[PDB]
Amino acid sequence: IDAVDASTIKRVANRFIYDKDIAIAAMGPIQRLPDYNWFRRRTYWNRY
Amino acid sequence: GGIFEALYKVLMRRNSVYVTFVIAGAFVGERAVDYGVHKLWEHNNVGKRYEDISVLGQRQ
Amino acid sequence: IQPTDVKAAAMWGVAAATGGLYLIQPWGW
Repeated sequence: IDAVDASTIKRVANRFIYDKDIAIAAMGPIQRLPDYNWFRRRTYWNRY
Repeated sequence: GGIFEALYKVLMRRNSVYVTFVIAGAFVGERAVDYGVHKLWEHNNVGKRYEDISVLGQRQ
Repeated sequence: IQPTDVKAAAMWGVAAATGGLYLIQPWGW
């Protein structure tokens, strides 16, 4: 556990999170929840 | 298909390198197309340029 | 912080070599 430092976090985050596909399931009054292209685009930051 | 992961491997996980590639790639492409228009032109018109005038130097 | 430093530097060397890319124009390379 303590062999996981700040550099280990970024390397596993780039393997699993950064610019990857997602899966969504929603239920209820969900007409104001954003759509799939809104969510897929925000898996990366076009600013850094 | 292995060039497609390898070209994304190196350059754009970043957003300032990317702006290098679209500005500096706008140049090698603009010179690759200005070169080909300037050689298809002087191949359709042989004997019609200004330096192909037989009496150029001599008016007197 | 320190990422935003260098990430200020990478595209600060884009302007330099993007306005060094619209006016003086060594064009064979």
